[PDB]
Amino acid sequence: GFAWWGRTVYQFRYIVIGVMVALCLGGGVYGISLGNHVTQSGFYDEGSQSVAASLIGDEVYGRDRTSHVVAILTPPDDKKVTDKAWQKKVTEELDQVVKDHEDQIVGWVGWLKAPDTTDPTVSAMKTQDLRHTFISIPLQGDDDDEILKNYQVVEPELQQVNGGDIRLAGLNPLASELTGTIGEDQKRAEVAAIPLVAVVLFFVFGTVIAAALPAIIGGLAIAGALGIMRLVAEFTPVHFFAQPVVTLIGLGIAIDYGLFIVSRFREEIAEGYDTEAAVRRTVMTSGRTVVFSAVIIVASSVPLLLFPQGFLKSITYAIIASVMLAAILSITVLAAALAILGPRVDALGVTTLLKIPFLANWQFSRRIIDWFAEKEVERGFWGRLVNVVMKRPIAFAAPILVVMVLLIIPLGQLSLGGISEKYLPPDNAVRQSQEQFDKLFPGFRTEPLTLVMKREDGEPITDAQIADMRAKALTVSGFTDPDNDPEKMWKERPANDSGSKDPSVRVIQNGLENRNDAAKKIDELRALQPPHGIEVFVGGTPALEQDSIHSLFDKLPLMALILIVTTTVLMFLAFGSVVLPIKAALMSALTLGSTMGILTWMFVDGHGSGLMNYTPQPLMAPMIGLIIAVIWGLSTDYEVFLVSRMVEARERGMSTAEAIRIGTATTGRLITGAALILAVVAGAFVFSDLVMMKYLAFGLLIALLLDATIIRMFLVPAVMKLLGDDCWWA
Repeated sequence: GFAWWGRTVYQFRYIVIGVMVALCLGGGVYGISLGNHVTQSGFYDEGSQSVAASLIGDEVYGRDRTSHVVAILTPPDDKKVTDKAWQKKVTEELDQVVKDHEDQIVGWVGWLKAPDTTDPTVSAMKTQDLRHTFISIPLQGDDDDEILKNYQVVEPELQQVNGGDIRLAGLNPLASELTGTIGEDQKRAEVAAIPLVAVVLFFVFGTVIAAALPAIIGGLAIAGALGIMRLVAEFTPVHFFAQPVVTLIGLGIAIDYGLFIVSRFREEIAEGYDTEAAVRRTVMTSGRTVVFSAVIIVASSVPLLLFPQGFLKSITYAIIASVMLAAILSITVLAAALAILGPRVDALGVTTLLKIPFLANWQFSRRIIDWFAEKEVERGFWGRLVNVVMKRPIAFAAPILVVMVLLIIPLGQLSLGGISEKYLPPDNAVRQSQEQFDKLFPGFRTEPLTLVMKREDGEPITDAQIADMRAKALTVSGFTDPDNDPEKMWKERPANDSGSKDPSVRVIQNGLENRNDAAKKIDELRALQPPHGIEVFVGGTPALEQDSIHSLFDKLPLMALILIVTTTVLMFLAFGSVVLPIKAALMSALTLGSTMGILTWMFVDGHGSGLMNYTPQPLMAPMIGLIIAVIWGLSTDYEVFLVSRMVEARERGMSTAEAIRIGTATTGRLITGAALILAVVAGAFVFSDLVMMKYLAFGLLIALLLDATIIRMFLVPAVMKLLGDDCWWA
């Protein structure tokens, strides 16, 4: 089926190149503005009890705007916060800030607003030492994203208050820096990865245009990918991890596909074949493998769509778009470019690249100046290594199997959590600011559980109903009691001007003694029998996080079942055998287990955390669901890449041992190069202030290391020999 497309693309090489390069450039230009139309509210399962409770609370009593941005004020020259001159100056500055921006900021409320008020809650807003204070500045906006945009707009003028001695913390600053880490990571990649991947390509292909064709495609892929995501942003909301996911996964896999296609074309040319025959054979043999690998990634990433998390759905869209576009490019535009170039693809150097490139795209300047700066043995090595491995297959498989099984032990200690300030390095400015806020003013940052009571009849809720609901709530123990009195716990939520005072809805709330035990208390609050005609929901940040974790756990078995079944069926269709898919699934599962074990060993147990200056905190719910699919898809990708040559060798009429040796020897350098490229682009994101990005990048590069050294150098050939001729049992 691919022979027809090879003939067509050779026949219409110029037209396809022009059409698809124009499409990719247009998509990249469209996606340039993807940062403005990207949301950050996909971290929780939708349509659950907790989210329904939060929505009802927001609708009735309005949003809690007091914790948007909190500004800590420290008087200069060790002056007391009660100084009249300092108070007057800071009040005037804050009033000027508020009046300058009447849209971004609702206002500022705090002790400085009324220093003479005898309100214990407000009086607690200033430290006992009278050396610090803080103010709350609610922001306008009916959506979290719009509030974040307002905060970003008003931040530069807000930081100048008190002569710069102001510490902005809370929710909005944390979200702003969490989003800014994405830009920091993208810039770090743009600066560091491209020169190193270019150097790797130079090593694979020596100072030739073939060394640049893959990277170009990579660029185009992500460019076009971004456009698609921008388009997807007009249909459904997307999360701010779509951009990093594209720039990492799509870039790496697109460069890998381009490397494989170019290597196959060069091999065909060296063997002796017309450019038309060369392109036809590299799209039938290597192009088919690339397409099947992309389809395997798509089938391994779609099961993430089952999870209700919008973050997982957005990353699934990003992965699908990037992979599909990378495969489409590698087959059509890369093949047509190779057809146009002809045998001189490996002869000429940077000539056509410098003739007339497209300014301001992928930093092509980077690669071209990198080549400017940088003005068979592998086959034999691989053959001898695999021959030695096959000479003693069991002796090499057993130690690897046992060590990988051992690496899975720490996964038993995995713990899951939610968003927090711990997702930034300990030296981060606003993380330290919020920690100082908590230390100076403990108890002002709370995440209480909320009981939302609603009447189906619409009648106002009687006092007796709230009274006995509070009593039954006290029946459950394990809630904060700072005042040590049951009479005045489970207080009603503060009522803001925004929202409608619906008498049929009443929300009470109270903090939890320990967050870890929340999972039980939630259930104890839900199993609690509500009044006759009142429906009750349990909400709040602990409730949302626990519900997301529970939904992820509930859907994980089905997700894994679908993942295994789809990947095995796809490999059966591709290879045509029945047992190779089984062994590939087993190898992917083992690699995933080892990677998750190592990730839990370092990130959770805090082993090696000092090197990358991140605090050890439990993982977050959707991250494990995402990393499982990513690792499985990538390990299956490399398994298919390694086994495509073996299956082609067997179809060429040679023994199983000879076929596997030939395949591994031929694909050794290509696999090593692809692994190096993806490891480099992942390491570009490893040194990231976002601990979620650290999670994903470390997991990906650990999968790279395992599947590139242990799985393939020693383990896979041994297992193939042990299976013997039964590998082709179909």
